[PDB]
Amino acid sequence: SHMQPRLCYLVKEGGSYGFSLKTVQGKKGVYMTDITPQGVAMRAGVLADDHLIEVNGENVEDASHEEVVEKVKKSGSRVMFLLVDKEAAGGGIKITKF
Amino acid sequence: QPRLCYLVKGSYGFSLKTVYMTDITPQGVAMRAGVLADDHLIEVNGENVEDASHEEVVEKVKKSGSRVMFLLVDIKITKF
Amino acid sequence: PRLCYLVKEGGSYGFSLKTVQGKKGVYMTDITPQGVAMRAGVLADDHLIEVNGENVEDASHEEVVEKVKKSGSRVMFLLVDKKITKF
Repeated sequence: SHMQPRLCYLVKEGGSYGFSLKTVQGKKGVYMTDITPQGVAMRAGVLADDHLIEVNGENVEDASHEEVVEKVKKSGSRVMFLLVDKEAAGGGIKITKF
Repeated sequence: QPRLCYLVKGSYGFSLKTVYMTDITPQGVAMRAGVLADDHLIEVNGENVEDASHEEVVEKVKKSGSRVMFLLVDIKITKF
Repeated sequence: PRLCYLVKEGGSYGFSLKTVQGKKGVYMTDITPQGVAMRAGVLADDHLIEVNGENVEDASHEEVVEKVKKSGSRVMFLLVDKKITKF
């Protein structure tokens, strides 16, 4: 659930990075999904429903699905992501103990 | 196994539930089109709706108006 | 709908209140195992409808916190627990 993002460096192997990018209804930017077991992404620390903040140092928080795909395709055989998890990417939560 | 159902309305006598059939009104058009409770919608008017949302499938049915066909059985994603 | 009458044990009721950005309502969370709230039948993600007979459906996190604080060592909740289109 952390407010400490992950830096994940992926090198393509066997023709695939082992992730898919999706959009989510009424949410900005793009998200990881379909993290293949033992694939490059899972091995690099990528998590399902991670939210992409940066691709190779470039902010993608406000980018379209297509923009991010292009950015990742332009990267070729290696790519770096700055990622925050599903819980960080959700709406803020206030909790008071009683 | 899949059935083709062609419904002519001014109501159809079924409800969509999340997509699935439900509220099949006794002796109505959907019931007598062959529609059964909890049918899974595979297609509407030839278009697959297996991965469709509730809203998407609702608008597709409203869009064909007074007549509709279902194939029944009793978001962007890019892969890298 | 459950009506729950809670009495503090060791200075705690064994629940926390939660609100989420984008979501209307105040909710129960963090129900301490075998605490007061758990023993009164309170459930995680219960939506608060009333506190001591005042509706709090439109109320802020902080309004509801104060309302619970103000009844002291006992408090009552009205609670409810956490698509079809016709053609």
